Amino acid sequence: LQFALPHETLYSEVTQVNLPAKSGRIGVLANHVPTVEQLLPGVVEVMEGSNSKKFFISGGFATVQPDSQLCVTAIEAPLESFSENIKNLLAEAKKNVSSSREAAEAAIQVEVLENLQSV
Amino acid sequence: ATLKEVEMRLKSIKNIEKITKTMKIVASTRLSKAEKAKISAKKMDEAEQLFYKNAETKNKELIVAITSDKGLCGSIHSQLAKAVRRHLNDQPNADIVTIGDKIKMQLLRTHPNNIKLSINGIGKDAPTFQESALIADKLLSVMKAGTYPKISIFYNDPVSSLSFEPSEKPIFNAKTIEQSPSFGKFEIDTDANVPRDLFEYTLANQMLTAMAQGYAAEISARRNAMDNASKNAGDMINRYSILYNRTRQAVITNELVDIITGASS
Amino acid sequence: AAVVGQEHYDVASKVQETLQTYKSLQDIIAILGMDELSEQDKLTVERARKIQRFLSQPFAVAEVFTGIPGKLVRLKDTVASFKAVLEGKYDNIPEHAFYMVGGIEDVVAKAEKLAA
Amino acid sequence: PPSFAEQSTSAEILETGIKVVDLLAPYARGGKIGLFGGAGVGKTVFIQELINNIAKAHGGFSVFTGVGERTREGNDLYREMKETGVINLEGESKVALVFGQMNEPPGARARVALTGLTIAEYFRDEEGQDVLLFIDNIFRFTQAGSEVSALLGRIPSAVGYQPTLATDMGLLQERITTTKKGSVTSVQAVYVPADDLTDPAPATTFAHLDATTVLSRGISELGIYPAVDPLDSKSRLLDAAVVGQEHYDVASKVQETLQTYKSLQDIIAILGMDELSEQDKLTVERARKIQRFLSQPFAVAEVFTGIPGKLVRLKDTVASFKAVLEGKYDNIPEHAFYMVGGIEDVVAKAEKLAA
Amino acid sequence: AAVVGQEHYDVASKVQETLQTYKSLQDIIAILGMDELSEQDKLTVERARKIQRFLSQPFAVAEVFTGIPGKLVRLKDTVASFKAVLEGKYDNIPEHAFYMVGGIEDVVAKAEKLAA
Amino acid sequence: MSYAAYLNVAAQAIRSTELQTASVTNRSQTDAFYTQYKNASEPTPMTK
Amino acid sequence: GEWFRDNGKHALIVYDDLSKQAVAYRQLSLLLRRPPGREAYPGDVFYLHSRLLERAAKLSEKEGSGSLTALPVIETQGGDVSAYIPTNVISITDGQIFLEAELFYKGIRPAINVGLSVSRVGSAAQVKALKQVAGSLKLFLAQYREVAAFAQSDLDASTKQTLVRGERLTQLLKQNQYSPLATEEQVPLIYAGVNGHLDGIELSRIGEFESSFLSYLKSNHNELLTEIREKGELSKELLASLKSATESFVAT
Amino acid sequence: ALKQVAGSLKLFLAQYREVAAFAQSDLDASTKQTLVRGERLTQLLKQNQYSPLATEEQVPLIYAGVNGHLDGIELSRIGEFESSFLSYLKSNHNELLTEIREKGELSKELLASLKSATESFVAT
Amino acid sequence: ALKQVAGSLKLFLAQYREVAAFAQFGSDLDASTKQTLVRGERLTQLLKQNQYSPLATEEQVPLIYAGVNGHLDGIELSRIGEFESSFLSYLKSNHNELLTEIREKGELSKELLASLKSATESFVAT
Repeated sequence: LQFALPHETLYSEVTQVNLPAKSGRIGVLANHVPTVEQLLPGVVEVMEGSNSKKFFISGGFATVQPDSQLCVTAIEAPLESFSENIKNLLAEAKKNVSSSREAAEAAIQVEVLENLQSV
Repeated sequence: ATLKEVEMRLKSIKNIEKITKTMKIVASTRLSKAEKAKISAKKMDEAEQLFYKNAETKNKELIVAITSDKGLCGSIHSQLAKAVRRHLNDQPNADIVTIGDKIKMQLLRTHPNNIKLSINGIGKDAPTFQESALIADKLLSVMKAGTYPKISIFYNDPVSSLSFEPSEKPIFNAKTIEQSPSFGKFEIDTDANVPRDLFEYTLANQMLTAMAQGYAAEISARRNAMDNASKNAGDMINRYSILYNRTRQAVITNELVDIITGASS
Repeated sequence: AAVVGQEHYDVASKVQETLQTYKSLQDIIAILGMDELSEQDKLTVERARKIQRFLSQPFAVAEVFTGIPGKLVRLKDTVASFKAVLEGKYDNIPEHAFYMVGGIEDVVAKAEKLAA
Repeated sequence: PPSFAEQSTSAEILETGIKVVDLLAPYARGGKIGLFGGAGVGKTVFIQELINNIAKAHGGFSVFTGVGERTREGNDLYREMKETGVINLEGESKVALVFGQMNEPPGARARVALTGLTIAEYFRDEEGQDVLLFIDNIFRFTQAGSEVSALLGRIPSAVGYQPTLATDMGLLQERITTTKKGSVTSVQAVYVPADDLTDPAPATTFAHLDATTVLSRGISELGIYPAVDPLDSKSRLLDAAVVGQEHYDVASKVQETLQTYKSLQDIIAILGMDELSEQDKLTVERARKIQRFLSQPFAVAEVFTGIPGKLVRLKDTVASFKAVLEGKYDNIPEHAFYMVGGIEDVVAKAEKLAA
Repeated sequence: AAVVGQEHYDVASKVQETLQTYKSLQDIIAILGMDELSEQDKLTVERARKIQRFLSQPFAVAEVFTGIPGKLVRLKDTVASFKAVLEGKYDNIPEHAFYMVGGIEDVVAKAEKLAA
Repeated sequence: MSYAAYLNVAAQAIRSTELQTASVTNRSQTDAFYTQYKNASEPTPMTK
Repeated sequence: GEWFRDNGKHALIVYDDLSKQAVAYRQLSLLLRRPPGREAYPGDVFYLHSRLLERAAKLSEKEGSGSLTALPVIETQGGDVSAYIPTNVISITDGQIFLEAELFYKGIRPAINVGLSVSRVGSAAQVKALKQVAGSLKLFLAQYREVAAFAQSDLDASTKQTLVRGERLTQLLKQNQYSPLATEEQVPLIYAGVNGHLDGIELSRIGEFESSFLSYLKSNHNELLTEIREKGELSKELLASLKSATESFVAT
Repeated sequence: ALKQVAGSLKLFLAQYREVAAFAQSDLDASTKQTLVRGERLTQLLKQNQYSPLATEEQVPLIYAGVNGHLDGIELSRIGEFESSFLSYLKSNHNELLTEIREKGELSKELLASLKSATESFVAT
Repeated sequence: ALKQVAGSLKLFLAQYREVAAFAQFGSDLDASTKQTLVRGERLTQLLKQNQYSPLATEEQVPLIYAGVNGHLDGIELSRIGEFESSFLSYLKSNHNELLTEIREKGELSKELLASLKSATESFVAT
């Protein structure tokens, strides 16, 4: 129902949602204040009573509704059952490109990569 | 109506019916591929535009036109270009960026000095966010996107498989966002150009959704059209087949008489 | 021209070129249909299809087959009528209006009738 | 030919015991059936089946006539017949063989049809039976009649055929018919020159056929035996008023079922069966069971395959396909309906396939 | 091959396959343009057209018709030039440079003479 | 790239031998070209 | 020929060609002023050729079991199988080998149209071993004829694969003149073909493949070849023998 | 009677055939509307063998045909209604059948007299 | 004279039908094909002629030359009609000395090509 990627859409009833907002992590739920927030490149999680399931994400937008529905959008995304050496070898080429407008895009890679390392 | 002719005539139709039936079957599979990109884009349209639902943001106009470079698909480009001129009556001086050539070709002929930018190499595969961001970026770049009073994307919406629909949808620039009637309800924390970005990024997202729907509406059309081509060339084949047998037959008799008469003397 | 005069002569030729073009395209339209024709081509066809229907005429003797009381147009009447159509002075009229009526006056009539 | 007096006033179905045939393209009694298809389709096996089934179920003999025979095939048939025991050197045969091969001259090849027909006409008048007369190939009979005409120095008709072409067929066909004593039904192999149904030959022949039976390469390749095409093989004796309502309605809906399936074959191979409405996917999963139930194991093919063959009495063919159309055997899988007798042979076979 | 050698026979066969392909594709070229083609195909066609022309040749006898001097080509020069053409060692040269000329010498000569 | 695309370089540095089976490798290849138009006549061609 | 047939031996007879025989018969008849029919042939022009070809047969044990096989040649005109004579003869024979200059200029020699060629005898006359590794071959080449026009950018892996077998397979059936292959030399190549051991190899190398495969098989596997030539059938072991020897050559 | 109630019916259907054979394009509620007719009309000509209808029985069917009293009735209930409607007329509007059987003509008198028997059965 | 300016015309007119057949693909044309299309169309048109009006060689020659050397190529197709007579009218009026040389001599000398070259350009500018 409400949590979509441009190629694969995911979730539908929720009891707790954890998001990596623009300014620090936050947690929506049962009844929450209607809010919109840029979603930083970080992990997320869903809830159904006592169910733990965490995803990673590229970034995008979250939007809590007055009618109470939370809508979360990202681009790319299971936790460790998804993303070590695949990250390592890439991190090498990443840091390398930074020393190079072109190398500016690599700056974006350093922060996104360093984050993923912690998982 | 010689035999020589009718034969080769009848061939090139069989050869056409082959191609058209290939076309149909090829589009059908291509519609399967573009079905999944029309659910995953019309879903990212949910989370995005939902914020707007609250701000009820209500709209130098920027019209973006969407089709492809490909012909052979009926009135996809023809009747979208008409709704674009229908709306281009009420503002004769509105800038256009076109995605796909066939629409550009169409408008280039009628509002020749409206268009300022144009994109191509599109309706070949299913569109991806990557494009939708790069075009939005370039719309921001050269086109000066945020600095526009109004922006609307024009695309072909797919109503069924047999029929599509020329459609419009509003992009809401920054400012409007700040003056959102129900924007106060959202405890969104003015830290530097924040509505600008949302615009700059709703232009990309909206455009995608449009492109995804337009392409998947076009594929449906191509399929349906090509299908019917096969039905017609099918029925034609039947006719020419009958005519062929007539000619053959007579060819035999007129050829035979020549001999018979030759023989009596 | 020495007999019918330059205008009647030319209204004829131009009519024929139009019809002959429509004919030349009979194949493409049969397979690809109208959407694949250019712009100039596209017009010619809609115009030819009008000229074609306009060439039809109700006959008094054949009344028990049309239903419509038959009409007799005149030579000067016919040439003018067609000349106007070939100058596109009627392009904005549904093809059906040109079908089975007298002179150009009957076209504007039937088109008003149908536009209601 | 039996005078206008001795005529049958009513058309009537001849039971053959073959499901496909009786259900879809039922045979005229004293009628003429155009049999279509070359080799690789078990033509002769199917023929022998009818000889057996006409002998066994009804109680009438058969006469096989080879018109313009390829001698090779004459040697094959004769052996294959012995091998299948429709011919019984030691016991009794069910079929008399009258061959008139290619090598024989045009006069010979014209008359053989009559030669055989005469023999068959004895079993209908003297012994009052329902006899099968086979003609292979009715076209080459035509051909021969043309050569005879040319040699006799008569002017060729249209497309070089004999001027006599119509009446020549008539004289032949008009002896093949029902009398009050009995009936001669004919199955006649029909070749089609240049694939042209408008060529004088087939044209004038179709003028006498009441039913075509078309075996097909496509049907055999799908493993279906007999390789009768259910859609093409059409009988002009399949009318409600003459086969009854229940028979008709069934057959009608069956073809209709198979029709919708045939056209869906192409969207399935592109978007999958995920592209069908509730009603559409229902009949499709069902039409497979029907196209599988049309196949039938033969008694004559028992020596070749070893599988016990079933003769299906026409009422079974009706009620069986009836119960399927309503959806009474949907929980039953598809390999039960394949190669079985009636509906109760599906029931017993699916209990093997279950536990 | 037993008579003209393998190389001769292979060139001659390939040249033939080329033109045979080019002939087969003339359906798709008419209907869907040159646009809708595989890249190998696009080249095969490119090469087939170049080859069609290289098969023409000014006869001496026919000077009254071409006003072009008669060119005679040696059999080895024929095979060598077609071999070269076939392996793509001439893909850059425009179609017209192969038309109504003698040996590959003349293809190069004309190519430059026209580009001049 | 930009912000509009910010997260399409953060998603395309973060694109670059797994998930890239069709899906993303193609999400990475865009074949667009832009051209500005002046007084009918154009301006010039360039990759998007 | 019948001499050999009648004497428990076997001959084969090539009629090159029957078209011209019919032409000859015609000349005699017209001049004798016998009445002409279609194309000015006498009525018994059929009867002519029937008499001829019906003489070909496999005689039964009681007759010495001798045999006479017939290769009549018939020359079509612009491909016209409906032409009077070709009609007669086609309806006499047990099948046709069909040639086309189109296929010929493609370089496919022999230029045999497979879709049009049939042998009504067929199965029953095939080295069991060859029939073992080729029941698939008519299958594959049938489906390759149906997805052929797809040779012109965005094809799914299934109909992609079908075009992969077809080209190689067709290539495998080219055969320079005068160089006929021993059965035990055919079955390896058709095996490596049908069971997908050529899909890796490029289409131009299929040429030198055959030459080098067979000469290698001769030296390093002359024993399997011998079994094929002698037994005429393929053991479950022989299938793994060949399979292993192929996978070894294909890797190499 | 019939000629009155079948005004031009001929070229209607004859130019209806070339139209419906240009559909397999877009939603055009101009010729789309005229389609709902030509189908119900051909569905209306459908005649089971050995079914000889009398003139007075045909006239009301063409009526509802060219007057479009049956468009709201399902496509698979067209021929079914044919039996239902004659059951309705045979013991009610009996004189309508009788007078068309006597004259063979139609006054404006019998026109409205039947235009009540038609939309009546459309409701009932 | 006619020969000299008719060099290759017949072959070119063939190439023209060639490109015009490829035009039916309605796929975009380049500057080479559009080029020869424009000229072939005008050449075609330049050869049309009314019954009962045979032309002198010296009327034919400059027409052909104007077409071949592409002086007609920037002129509307419907107007090529009026070009013909308007041209000849002017050539008679002014450069009659050429027209009378062509006739008398039947061969365009190098200077006569010059005078004609000039004469045509002149008139095309209107």
